[PDB]
Amino acid sequence: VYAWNRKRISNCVADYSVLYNLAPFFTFKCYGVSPTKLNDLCFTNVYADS
Amino acid sequence: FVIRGDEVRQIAPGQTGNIADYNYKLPDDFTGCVIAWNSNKLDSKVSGN
Repeated sequence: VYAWNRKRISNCVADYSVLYNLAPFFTFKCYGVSPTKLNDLCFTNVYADS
Repeated sequence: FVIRGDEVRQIAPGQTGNIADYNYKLPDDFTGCVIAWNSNKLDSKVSGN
């Protein structure tokens, strides 16, 4: 938390339904969008963090 | 059904995962409950696949 990892990614066709087989207890609390609906919307820019 | 893991907890209207998709699914009303318990020492099978 002292030094974030913010990677402003570029254009791609990354399918958000890839981490569905991640480690157990993978919570998805989308406050504004829907988890299963992240397969048809075209977002402008994604700001990842870590 | 004998589904196991955190996919038991993910059983809900929507929230498509990796197991709950092609194992069991209800219409978008869910007019009922869902009972589940830890059957660790009950159905412990090594080669019961």
